[PDB]
Amino acid sequence: VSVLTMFRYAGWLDRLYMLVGTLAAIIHGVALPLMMLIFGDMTDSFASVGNVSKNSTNMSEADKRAMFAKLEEEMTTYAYYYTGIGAGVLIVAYIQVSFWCLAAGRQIHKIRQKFFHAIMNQEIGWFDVHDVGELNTRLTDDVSKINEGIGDKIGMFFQAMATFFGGFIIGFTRGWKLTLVILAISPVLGLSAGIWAKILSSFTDKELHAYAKAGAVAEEVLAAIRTVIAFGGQKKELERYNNNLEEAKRLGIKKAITANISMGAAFLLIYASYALAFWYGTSLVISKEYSIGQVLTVFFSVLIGAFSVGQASPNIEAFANARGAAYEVFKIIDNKPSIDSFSKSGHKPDNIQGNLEFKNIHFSYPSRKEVQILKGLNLKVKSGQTVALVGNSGCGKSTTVQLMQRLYDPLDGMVSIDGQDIRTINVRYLREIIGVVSQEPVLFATTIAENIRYGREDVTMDEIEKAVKEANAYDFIMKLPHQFDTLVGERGAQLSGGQKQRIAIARALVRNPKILLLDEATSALDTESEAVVQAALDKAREGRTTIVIAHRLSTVRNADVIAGFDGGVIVEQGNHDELMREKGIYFKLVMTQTLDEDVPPASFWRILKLNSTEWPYFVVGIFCAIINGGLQPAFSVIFSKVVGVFTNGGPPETQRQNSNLFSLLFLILGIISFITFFLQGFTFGKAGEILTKRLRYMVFKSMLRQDVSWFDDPKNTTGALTTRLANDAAQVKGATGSRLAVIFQNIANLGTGIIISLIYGWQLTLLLLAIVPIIAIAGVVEMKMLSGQALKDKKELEGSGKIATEAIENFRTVVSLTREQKFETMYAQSLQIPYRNAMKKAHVFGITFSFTQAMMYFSYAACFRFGAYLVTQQLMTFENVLLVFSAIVFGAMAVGQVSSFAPDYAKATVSASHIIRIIEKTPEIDSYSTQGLKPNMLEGNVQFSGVVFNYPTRPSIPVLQGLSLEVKKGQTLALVGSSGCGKSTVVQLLERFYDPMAGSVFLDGKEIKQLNVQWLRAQLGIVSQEPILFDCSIAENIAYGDNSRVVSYEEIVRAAKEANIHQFIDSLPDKYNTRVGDKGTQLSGGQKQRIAIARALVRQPHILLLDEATSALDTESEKVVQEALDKAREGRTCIVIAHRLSTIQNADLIVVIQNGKVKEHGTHQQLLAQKGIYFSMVSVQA
Repeated sequence: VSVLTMFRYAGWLDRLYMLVGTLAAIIHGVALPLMMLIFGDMTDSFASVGNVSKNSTNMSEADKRAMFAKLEEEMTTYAYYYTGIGAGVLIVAYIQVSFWCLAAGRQIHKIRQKFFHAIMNQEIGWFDVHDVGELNTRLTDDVSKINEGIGDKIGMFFQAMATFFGGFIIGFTRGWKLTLVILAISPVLGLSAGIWAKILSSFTDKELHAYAKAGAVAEEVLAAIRTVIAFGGQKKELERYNNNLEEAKRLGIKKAITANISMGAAFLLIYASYALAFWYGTSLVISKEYSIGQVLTVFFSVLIGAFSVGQASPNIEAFANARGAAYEVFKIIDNKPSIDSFSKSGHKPDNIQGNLEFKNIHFSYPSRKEVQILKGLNLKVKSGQTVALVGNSGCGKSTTVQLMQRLYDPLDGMVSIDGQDIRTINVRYLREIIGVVSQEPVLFATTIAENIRYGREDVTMDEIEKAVKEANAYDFIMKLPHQFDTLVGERGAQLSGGQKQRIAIARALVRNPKILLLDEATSALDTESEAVVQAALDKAREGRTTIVIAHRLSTVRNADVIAGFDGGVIVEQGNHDELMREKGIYFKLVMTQTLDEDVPPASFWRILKLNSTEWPYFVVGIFCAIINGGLQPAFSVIFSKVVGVFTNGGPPETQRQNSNLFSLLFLILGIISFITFFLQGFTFGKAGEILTKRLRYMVFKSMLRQDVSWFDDPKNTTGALTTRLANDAAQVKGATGSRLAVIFQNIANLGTGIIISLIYGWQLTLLLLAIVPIIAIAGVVEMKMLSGQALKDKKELEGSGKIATEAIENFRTVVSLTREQKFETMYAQSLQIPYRNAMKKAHVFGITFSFTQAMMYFSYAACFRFGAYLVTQQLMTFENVLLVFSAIVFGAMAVGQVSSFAPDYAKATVSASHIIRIIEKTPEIDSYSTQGLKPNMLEGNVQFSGVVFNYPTRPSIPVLQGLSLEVKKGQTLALVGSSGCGKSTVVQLLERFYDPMAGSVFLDGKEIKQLNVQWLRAQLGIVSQEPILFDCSIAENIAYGDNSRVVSYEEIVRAAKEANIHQFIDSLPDKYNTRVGDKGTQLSGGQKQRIAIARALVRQPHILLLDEATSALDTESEKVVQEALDKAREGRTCIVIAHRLSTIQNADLIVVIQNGKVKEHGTHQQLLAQKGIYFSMVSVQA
């Protein structure tokens, strides 16, 4: 595979830098065990000096002089080891970053410019395959990955290995026993982590299967939310959603449980291996002699080396992902896959004029989603003629024009322009002679001068002047401030669409074509702009060959030959009259034309407020983070005391202390950490669990208690709500997991470290905080400079992609052809600034990482440097020195955890905000109870007075304006409107989905405003235009149970008997108690609409609301439903809406509502005697 070789087109200096980066990376990684190699020689001599001090007990005069002089003489050489490596890691750092920038910069910039060229030079192919807009997003997002993949990540890979494999060499040579053991634990640790990954993967899918069910309930309810309201089953659908929530939590705790075993047992396996390494290391000294203390510290480096392999792995995956995404479309980048269509190199005779002769053309759909869409074609058009084409479709004329170009090639036939065919003619030349006036209005981001200037870059203002005057575009340019030089921002804002087309026409006048293909250039226009544009088209011909497609019979009257087509194959030819005489296509046309979510305020710890309210105890948990925090240094303290008694003293007692301490290194760490780790796991697990319940519960009830623009907006979509229930509840589990974790690292460095610092001699304390806050600050401040270059980089690429998205959204740019290379020139400069900036961040990023390694050696140097010196003369001990080194590594793990928890606090605050805004509510439907609860408080006499309505979307124009009606008890109020949508809205405002803005509605004198929600659906029944079932048994479907409804077998039988759906139910096994499949996808509309009626009469309505109860039905399906309605009705008030008149032919009071305004109203036979609006509608049925 070739992912940098051929990929970089084997660039000379690209290959050059690639070896230089590897070489500098080896020698960076080797150095790291080489520093610790130094720590071991320095450990040896000091022990040996100290050994001699303890064995004397008489000398301590001469020993105070010379032995310590020697340690100071070695210390100066040591200093130069640490410095020498220090200078080395600096230089070589800068080297590894150049790879990250300098190499990649000239490359991506090269890949991009040839890529952008290869799309225009392959013409059609790129446009065919996938979808532009979405296509150019992923690609500009992909080009940044390439930089990451050929960036220093490879260099970090080689570095990682140089520390592993290169370390292990020196470990292994200089002694083979401790190595053997250190390799022996490598598969045990790898076996365990492989069970881990299997547990993770398995339990995730299980959780998902649970939460799918909860999602599946959430999907249908929220989509169906108005419907679920209408039957009053809010509280029920809620109760089912709680069952699914019950399952998703029991799988929740087991996942948290098993995870806590993995994480616990993992630190156990670390501490075990670590103790076993040290123990076998000691048994070879005391009773034997195998280590002086040099190799022991180096074997510790072989343990650092394996941890490097684990850090390497993300670069490997970062590369895997860089490669795989680029390399698939790299195949498409290299070569032209269409060599059929090309923009470049041909040859023309230089033809003056062109007579089009089309001989035997047959061609298929360009996307091959239909085969053969032209059955033949013989067309001979000479110059001086105007041929008009007409059809049965608009598509087959567009096809001939697309073929006419070199955009597609005709499978059979050839179009001969002059003597030349369509492949002995040059592409560049083909375009210049071919004018196109298309229907879509030209888009541009720039001034009117530049827009002519894309036409030819050789155009003089004199030619600009004659152009616009002849295209009658010379009006608007004067009107606009700044004349021709007026900016048009966006993609049109200054100019209107008709004016856009005029400019394009003026643009073609500078081309001087001798072919014009006019595709609806005088259609889909106002009467005024048709006449203007027509004139321009008339003056642009002076004897040109043209082919005109229009839907205007006047322009097809001036064509010399009009040609009939069946939608792709020619049938008729001759003048206008000959066709009209045949009664052809031309004549056919003649007769045909005769809330606010993602606002700025954000959460300020409302997370822990909302969390704590629903928490009662678990204070032992919080306490456990503190003692498990402080548990971490002790492992190091014990370790310090180990090597301390291991160095000094003779053979008697040393074995016993090492054994004693070994058992202690186990019991204090391994045994306790597992216990306490699992207490903290029990706490943030059960917290994140019970939060998942309350949060999802208290949302879903709030969703039923609120209405209007919390799901009636296209950014509050149903899916978007379900997605919220997912992400927020998943997230809070990680939110609670981060708190105890932060307390753990707080005490772990700061807290205990101070306590450890007090038993120091406090020169060491001083020396230590000249390191720790600074190494921390170098790591946080690195991240602040990093992200600053990253922001500006994203910003740069915005402007470069933005002028790119203009070209690619236009397929029609290849038609000019000229402006392909002109655009890429403008790209080259636009892309030149981020290139130069890439060179700027090489030095900056170079220096940052350089200082970062500069602080590592500077730390170790000054640690041991100042750690000895004055101190050795007086009193100095092995202890406190590894505890300093431990405190150093504490400064690292702090930063690492904190930058990690920086986006957790973010995504949590956002989710905590979503949950707050929902609860704030807008409540027109909530729950209520205000009504008297008497069936004497209704007549069924619904008054409507000055009632206005407009959708929750405000620029929709009210469709009820000044409406007042009345309908008395036991009369059907029909409604019919040949304009508007004033039909459905009446039924809706009465259902109170959306409260009328003004006017009032009374149902007898009791206003809509004060109606209890519950009582409202106990006097109302609805038959929707879409009936929808829930996945539940059929008996629960015929009548759904509320808490105030009794459903019984006998009742739903009677219900099915009236509903005439009992026919199908009888034939289904078990009658009413059956369930088949899922939802209502098994059962036809007709069966379902019967079930919706059957649901209604449960509530015992006195007012029936029929939303299309006689539409979406045909033949018998209509009749059988109507029978079910007719029996359903007991002399009840009804609102029957639809524009179909069928059951309006017995409607007691027929109302013609025009746009909120009633025209005629009244009995059928009276209205039928009128010759007005109602009757006219009746006449036009016949």
